[PDB]
Amino acid sequence: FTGLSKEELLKVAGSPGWVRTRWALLLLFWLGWLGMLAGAVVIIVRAPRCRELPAQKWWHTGALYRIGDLQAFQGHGAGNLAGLKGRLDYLSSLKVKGLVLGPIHKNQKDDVAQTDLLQIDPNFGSKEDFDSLLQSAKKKSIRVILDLTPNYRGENSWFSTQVDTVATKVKDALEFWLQAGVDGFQVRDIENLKDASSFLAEWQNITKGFSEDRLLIAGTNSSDLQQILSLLESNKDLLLTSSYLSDSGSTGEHTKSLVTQYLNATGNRWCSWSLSQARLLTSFLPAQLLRLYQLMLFTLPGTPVFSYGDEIGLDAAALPGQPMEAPVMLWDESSFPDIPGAVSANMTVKGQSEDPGSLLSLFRRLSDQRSKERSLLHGDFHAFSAGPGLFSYIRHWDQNERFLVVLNFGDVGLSAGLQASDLPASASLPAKADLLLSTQPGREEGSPLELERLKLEPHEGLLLRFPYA
Amino acid sequence: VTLQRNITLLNGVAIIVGTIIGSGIFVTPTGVLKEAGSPGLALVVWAACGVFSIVGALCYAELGTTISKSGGDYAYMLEVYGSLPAFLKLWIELLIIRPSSQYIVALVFATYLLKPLFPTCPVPEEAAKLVACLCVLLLTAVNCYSVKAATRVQDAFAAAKLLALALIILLGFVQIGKGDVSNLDPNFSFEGTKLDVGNIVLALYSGLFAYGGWNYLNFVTEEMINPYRNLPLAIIISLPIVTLVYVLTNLAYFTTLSTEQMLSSEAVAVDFGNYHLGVMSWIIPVFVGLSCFGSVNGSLFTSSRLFFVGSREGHLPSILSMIHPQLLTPVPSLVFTCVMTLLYAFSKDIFSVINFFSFFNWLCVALAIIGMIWLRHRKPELERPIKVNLALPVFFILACLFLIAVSFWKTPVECGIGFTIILSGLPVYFFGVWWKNKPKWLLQGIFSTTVLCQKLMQVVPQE
Ligand SMILES: *[C@@H]1O[C@H](CO)[C@@H](O[C@@H]2O[C@H](CO)[C@@H](O)[C@H](O)[C@H]2NC(C)=O)[C@H](O)[C@H]1NC(C)=O
Ligand SMILES: *[C@@H]1O[C@H](CO)[C@@H](O[C@@H]2O[C@H](CO)[C@@H](O)[C@H](O)[C@H]2NC(C)=O)[C@H](O)[C@H]1NC(C)=O
Ligand SMILES: *[C@@H]1O[C@H](CO)[C@@H](O[C@@H]2O[C@H](CO)[C@@H](O)[C@H](O)[C@H]2NC(C)=O)[C@H](O)[C@H]1NC(C)=O
Ligand SMILES: *[C@@H]1O[C@H](CO)[C@@H](O[C@@H]2O[C@H](CO)[C@@H](O)[C@H](O)[C@H]2NC(C)=O)[C@H](O)[C@H]1NC(C)=O
Ligand SMILES: N[C@@H](Cc1ccc(O)c(O)c1)C(=O)O
Repeated sequence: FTGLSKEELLKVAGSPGWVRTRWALLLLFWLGWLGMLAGAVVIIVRAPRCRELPAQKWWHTGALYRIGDLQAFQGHGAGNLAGLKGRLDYLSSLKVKGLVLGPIHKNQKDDVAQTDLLQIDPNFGSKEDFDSLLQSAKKKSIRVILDLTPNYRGENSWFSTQVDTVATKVKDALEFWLQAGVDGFQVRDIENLKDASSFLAEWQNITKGFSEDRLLIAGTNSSDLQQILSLLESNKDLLLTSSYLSDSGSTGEHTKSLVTQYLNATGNRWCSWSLSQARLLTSFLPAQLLRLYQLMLFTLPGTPVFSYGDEIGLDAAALPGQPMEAPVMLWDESSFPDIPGAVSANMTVKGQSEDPGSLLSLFRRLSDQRSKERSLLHGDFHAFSAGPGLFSYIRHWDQNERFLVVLNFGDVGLSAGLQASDLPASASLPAKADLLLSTQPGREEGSPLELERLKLEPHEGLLLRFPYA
Repeated sequence: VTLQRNITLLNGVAIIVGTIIGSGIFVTPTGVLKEAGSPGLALVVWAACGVFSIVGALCYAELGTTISKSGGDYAYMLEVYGSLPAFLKLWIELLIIRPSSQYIVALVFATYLLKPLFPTCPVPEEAAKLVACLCVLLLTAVNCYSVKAATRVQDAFAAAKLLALALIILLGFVQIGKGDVSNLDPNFSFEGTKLDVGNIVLALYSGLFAYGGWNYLNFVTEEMINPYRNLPLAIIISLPIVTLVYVLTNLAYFTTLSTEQMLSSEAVAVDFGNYHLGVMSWIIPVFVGLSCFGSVNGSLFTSSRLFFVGSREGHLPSILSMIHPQLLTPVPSLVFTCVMTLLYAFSKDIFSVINFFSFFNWLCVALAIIGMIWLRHRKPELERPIKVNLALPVFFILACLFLIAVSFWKTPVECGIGFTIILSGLPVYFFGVWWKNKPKWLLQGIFSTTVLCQKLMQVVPQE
């Protein structure tokens, strides 16, 4: 129908000039196929292959969490080891990866003869309670780190006596506790320990000997860069928290200089960022700077360490009669029975779990962003110059979403004034970037904005995100 | 001068199993996990979805026998709804539904074949398109050569898909056999409830995606040797086994990977492969890619046949029914299909068309099932095989309607845009299907073009 019949077509399509045409077309198609294959293989070969992952351990993937006073964490009258197992959900809300419990051994005073690191103080709990806590944490994938300090209720933390016996007993305690299943250890105030470097090296060697998934934390109170670097002259896998970033912060350039000098001197290794070893953020900063530092500590190439109550801006001096070394957590308006009515609904965890304009919500968002992207996990860090009082830096791993942080430590507004031509072309910032979040309410999110006319409000931080260039 | 049966029941079972198993459970198990309830609840959802699909099968198992004509979902509604709706269906079908399907499957094949050369870094975009086009062209050439080879190719690739799924099941069971709690006891931890917008319901229109393709065998009917018993037997063999395979695969994934790990991943199959097998893990991705290969073949083996149906009625140009006299393969239809797929390759992103894919196919199925009972009422005396009652389909029909609801939830504007294509296709019908009155010049040109094409590629008409 509407075409040549079968017999006529088979009679007419046998002459030369039509079989040759079909053969030529077949040859052309089949050669074009091989040409496309060759093009595909050339495209595949001519491309950078990839960058291999650095095989991170468990403590590279998130922020730690310290607890200096177990009894005061959930209020008086309920301080016990088994009490913690009812709180991990809240901790699981913060998506932390560690839990640095306070010292729970038997130590009444500077007495040494009968101060043991192997017996749990009955005031806290029992060995079975500790085992249950560890099992529940393992089910929740929250690693537990146990503190060890011969004196935590006295004045001097090392008995002010010959350190051989305490070194031997803590060495025995390390191997005794590693059987139970602890995932690390922490020692504080090591600056008061004679011949610290040899002891730290031996302890690190012993701890790494049991497994490759164990951690050792060392804490000092000094802030001298040379002093900090001295303790690392024989150890490179130690995490040393110290008051290096404290006693300053008034000018943005000073903090930038401190961070850059520390990274240059340490040789770009894994370090831990914290404003102190056993104190909260409010003990060194005004109430208007917590958001700025909380944004700062989540985007540094390291493992942030926070003390308990630093996600709701707890203040020791805001409530009279509360010791500054152990503030009471504010779970509700009744969390402080003494002088009731002195706590508002804004300082309570339950009062901040639903308000996006609060520290806790920002804390949760930052923690979620830190433990998810590869650039914030093992990305490369590059800081470039900007205007005075500013701190701007970039994180970029290989080919993933690049992050750009801009911070205004100054008290007055100013322009951005960012400078290019000092980063590799693979890390050059684009003209327009998105805005993942801002610590100052009054701005929109998800809107790609230009970087040429960017202005910063006093004490404001920006977390722009842009894709591969 | 007409194509022969050259299909047995085993080939039909292989075709349906292969076309059901596409990317499916290999790429998107995370959805139901993070869209409704808890891990354990997800184990229920898939099963429920399977029952749904099974019910739908038991409709086409009878309707297909009712009107023994090729071109499923087109010739069946050709009778009830008249001429214009059938042509509209066929036109939008060929224009969007097929090329999207072939291109998506081919692109998935290319990506999961090229993955072992770019484990963490993303695969280059240029290479994937070229590999997909090469696969499509090679499969078109193979189908055009002889259907007999394509039958064994489809059989072998369906067997390979089943073997890969069985290996996945075996590894998932062995990683439990060593002794571990594997967090299976905690269930319904964050189940919540069905929200006002819909929480448990929200997972069904994503779970049903892997269960699609249960009517491709009805496209190439009347090419089967004694379809009367073979087609229902093929359906009954195919559906329960694939449903149980999917639910067991979901169990295997849940027993080896935590919720957080699954949420923080894109390709669950790659994680499962490199987790419990380590070196030489390339077996897991490559097989997946190989699977997609067979899938593409199946699509072609249906698509061209549908076109061969259309020109029989007159809705299509007379050339798109031509047959090579010595090789039965319908060459012009295959060339048309591959050309359409390659033209569809020129896009700007993925998933831009799949959004209304469910809307289109579900509305077509719903209209077909509605027409079934009206046809039965208007003609209650027929030689149908089971004389089954309309008890089962009616409920199914209502469920179909529910889908349109969700369809007009996410992108109603995209649906409105999609309607414009069929609205512009109405003039396509009016141009040549009905307005037979044409000037002599146009008829002469059409005849000259047709005879030129027949001279170029040796094809003789069908009788
Ligand atoms: C561990 O400390 C010692 C002190 O010299 C050194 O290695 C010791 O001796 C051999 C050689 O490595 C090891 O098999 C022992 O296990 C080490 N003794 C320990 C644990 O102190 C070296 O300084 C360090 N090397 C290791 C193994 O970490
Ligand atoms: C760290 O804390 C100690 C105690 O407050 C500071 O003072 C030292 O105290 C010990 C006694 O425990 C003395 O033996 C030292 O001589 C004191 N140090 C100095 C420099 O005199 C110590 O100064 C603190 N560290 C820093 C860097 O301030
Ligand atoms: C780390 O910074 C130091 C300190 O600037 C640099 O080492 C040399 O330091 C002296 C004194 O400042 C100067 O000669 C230069 O600043 C440095 N020498 C060079 C680089 O020519 C150095 O830039 C950085 N790298 C290290 C680890 O030395
Ligand atoms: C939570 O809300 C109460 C009620 O306003 C705050 O109490 C105010 O404290 C601010 C400084 O924080 C003072 O300027 C006001 O005089 C107080 N107003 C009243 C009516 O009490 C409470 O301080 C708020 N929380 C914080 C720390 O800002
Ligand atoms: N079911 C195919 C993909 C697919 C095939 C056919 C369909 O009709 C459909 O909607 C979707 C798969 O498992 O990957």
